[PDB]
Amino acid sequence: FDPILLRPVDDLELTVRSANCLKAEAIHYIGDLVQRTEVELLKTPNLGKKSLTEIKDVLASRGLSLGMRLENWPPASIADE
Amino acid sequence: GDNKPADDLLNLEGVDRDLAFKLAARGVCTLEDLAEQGIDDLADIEGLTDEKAGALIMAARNICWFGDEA
Repeated sequence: FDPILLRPVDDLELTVRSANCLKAEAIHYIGDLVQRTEVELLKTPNLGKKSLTEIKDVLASRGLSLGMRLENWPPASIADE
Repeated sequence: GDNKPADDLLNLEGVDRDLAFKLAARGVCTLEDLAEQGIDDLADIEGLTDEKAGALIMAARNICWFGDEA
């Protein structure tokens, strides 16, 4: 289970503003970020031009926003525990 | 500053001259500048609502990103 996804968007080294954008969509775990594609996010005003830049910075790590798709969220790695 | 709305912002669909003036009052002048504003920046004006402000942001951004296509 990618630790960057399990970590709360608030944990992002970026200012809370970065997480506030995605979090505004009721998102607390970066994992949800990979659940939705950036396009679906760019189609919402809640995101600001500056917020997009912060996403690219975190996306540079390729740890989140890799356009992945999860059926629920907890990968086989997390398993029951 | 008069902050007059540019033809692009005034020619934006879903926005009237009154709304274009209020949005331009925030230094915005071209539809592109309007897209730079965020839903929180639009809340500054009561005339605009968080839902209506966001709809204007995507509409303006869509025009720029989809401006290549008629």
